[PDB]
Amino acid sequence: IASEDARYRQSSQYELWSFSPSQLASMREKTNAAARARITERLLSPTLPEFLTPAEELLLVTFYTAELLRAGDHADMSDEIKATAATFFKRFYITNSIMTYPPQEMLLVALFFGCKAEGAFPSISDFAKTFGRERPEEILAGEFLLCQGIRFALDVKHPFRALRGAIMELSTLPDVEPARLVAAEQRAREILRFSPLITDAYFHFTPSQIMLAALSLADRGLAERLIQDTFHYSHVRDKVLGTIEACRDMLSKELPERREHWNNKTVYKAQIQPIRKKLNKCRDPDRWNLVELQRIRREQASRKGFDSDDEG
Amino acid sequence: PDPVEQMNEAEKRKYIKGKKLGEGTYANVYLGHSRDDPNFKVAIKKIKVQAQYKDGMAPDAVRELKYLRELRGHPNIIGLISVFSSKDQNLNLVLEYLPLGDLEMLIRDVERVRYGAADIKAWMGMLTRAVWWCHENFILHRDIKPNNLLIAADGEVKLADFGLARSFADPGRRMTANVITRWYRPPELLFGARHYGGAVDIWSVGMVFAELIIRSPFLPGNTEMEQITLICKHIGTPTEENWPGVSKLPEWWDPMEEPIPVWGKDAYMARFGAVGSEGVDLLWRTLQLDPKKRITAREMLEHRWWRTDPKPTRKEDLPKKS
Amino acid sequence: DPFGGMEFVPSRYRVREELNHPSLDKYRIDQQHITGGYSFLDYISRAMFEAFAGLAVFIEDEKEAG
Ligand SMILES: Nc1ncnc2c1ncn2[C@@H]1O[C@H](COP(=O)(O)OP(=O)(O)OP(O)(O)=S)[C@@H](O)[C@H]1O
Ligand SMILES: [Cl-]
Ligand SMILES: [Mg+2]
Repeated sequence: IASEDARYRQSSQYELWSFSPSQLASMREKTNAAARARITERLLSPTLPEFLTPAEELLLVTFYTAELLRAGDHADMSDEIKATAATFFKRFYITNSIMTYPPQEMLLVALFFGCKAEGAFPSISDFAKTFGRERPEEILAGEFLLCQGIRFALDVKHPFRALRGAIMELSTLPDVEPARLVAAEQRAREILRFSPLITDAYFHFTPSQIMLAALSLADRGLAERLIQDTFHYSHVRDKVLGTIEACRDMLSKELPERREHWNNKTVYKAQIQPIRKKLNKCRDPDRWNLVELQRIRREQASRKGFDSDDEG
Repeated sequence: PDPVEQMNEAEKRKYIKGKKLGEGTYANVYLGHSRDDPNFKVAIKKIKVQAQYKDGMAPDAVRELKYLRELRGHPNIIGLISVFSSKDQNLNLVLEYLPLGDLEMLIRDVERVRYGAADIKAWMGMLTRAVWWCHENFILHRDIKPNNLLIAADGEVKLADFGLARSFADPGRRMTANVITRWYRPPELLFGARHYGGAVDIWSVGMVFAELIIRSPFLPGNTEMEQITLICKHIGTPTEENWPGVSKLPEWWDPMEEPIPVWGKDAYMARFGAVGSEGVDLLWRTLQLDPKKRITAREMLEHRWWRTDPKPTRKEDLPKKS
Repeated sequence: DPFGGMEFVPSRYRVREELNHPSLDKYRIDQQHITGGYSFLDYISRAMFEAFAGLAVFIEDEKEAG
């Protein structure tokens, strides 16, 4: 019944991109099934290829999310922008299938649109330059598409500033020691920069909950102390602690060290490459080329039936 | 055949499009009405691509799409009812229907539109509540002016143009100094300030306030130097005494004439006394050179002017355009 | 009610004067931040709100109940 809880429940993140694990699983499975059905119907127009499993889709989504984060670190981008880009990526590929649009391109598309969503509107040419992309249009061709995928929700909430605020709140306690707080803040911030972005943390937990989970991972004592202080001054306390513990475990399953796991060449060759070959043989033939999709949609919007280049 | 595409088409079918109300360089507005309730009217703003911009989606489009959703729910902010993509790969915003124009056309129509102190008080209350709701959610508007204050059917004023908005920047995060129309830009932005706060908006509000009283732009400079000179002339010359560090702003400039002492409350009474002493006080508090001493939106809503007679006009009784 | 019944009053936290962070010290004395009107109070309030906003929002149960 807290006012801040209501104001958070009024956000687009909660009403549009916050579900239960079962709902998210069913959505991903249905999206994969719809992609398979559409590509199968299109192909017959005959030996069909082997389509990706929902698990394989999720594995590729996680790998390319980690690669997007590495790219953002290479571009010296702000934490908020990197988190927004990763969230846009995950949302687009929860509403769209990996077999429909190429993630290798949607990664850069999400980084660009996240820059825009965080108030930074760079020149597309400078962006492509910094990412060694020769044709900048290859990025623009996905922009509006990505906008549709995330269902036009551009306001994404992150727990970094919440972490700093919680550290400030703990600083007022006279028993806590400054060095311990500094170490805890550093570790919790290092966690927030990777763990909640590679897992489904944003989908099942609140920025405050994710921040408290990262802190509990950095120093459980301080997080438990903060919760005890807030609730000393009931059932809600136990439920909050349980949610924080669930988020803590979901995060611990993918700690920042696992970065080296998602950039490992052996892990790539063993777990990633087969999936990419299967995708290269089962991908959507019409929707994969974003530049051509954009061209044909422009020509359909302008030229209705006055065509002079169609030969049959 | 895409699921998201058919979902967008289902959302687009929810509203029937009608007459074209306006043709703008930024977007085209059509009248519309809900399919389930044809009595429920709505405005469909279809954002037309700007051929001049080669960097993809325009910043004003993204900014509106983000912040209109963030702020929706307040009576004095234009309501973003829905968003959907059209078949021609364009953006469409289904918004509140505000047929009574804006506040600029009411102010300018001096021959036919008559309003008094209570009306200015009600309008300023609406504007101040809108800006307070903006800042309460950590959003700067940075383009507050009369023509961006639309009027609903019942007379409630809504802040509309969010193409220049921005979230509150963190410490050390630089912001643009090129925001807010020249006539309504605060002195710190003219000086190129890169780390400012909500005060920048309050200044614009003040400049709206003043414009409501004299029914003409207060400081209508044609160049940035003209704006600085007008602020020095009619408000006061900024100096290290009243504004520590002003001479160190990235683009600080002074016409190098005899400095003008900052005018006090009484100095305004001669021109703006139409709103009464208490009212003028508020005006003065919104027009402080140092943004640190500039009144805040919360402080503004708590000012004594609102409860001072005469009471503000009921929105149902506000002046309408002819 | 001057805020039109929309006044935000936090429930589980309060923004007091003693709140501060050492990383802010280097900016609070930066000429541009003070002379340009940057609000550290607003930043502190935003940080606290985001740290406590939605603390009791149980996504799984609330979404499965709908
Ligand atoms: N609820 C509404 N919101 C916005 N515009 C409306 C609304 N209802 C009617 N209109 C009409 O929309 C027109 C203005 O559309 P806008 O999209 O705001 O373009 P504009 O801002 O006038 O053009 P620019 O880009 O500033 S030169 C006016 O002619 C109004 O009659
Ligand atoms: Cl008059
Ligand atoms: Mg306009």
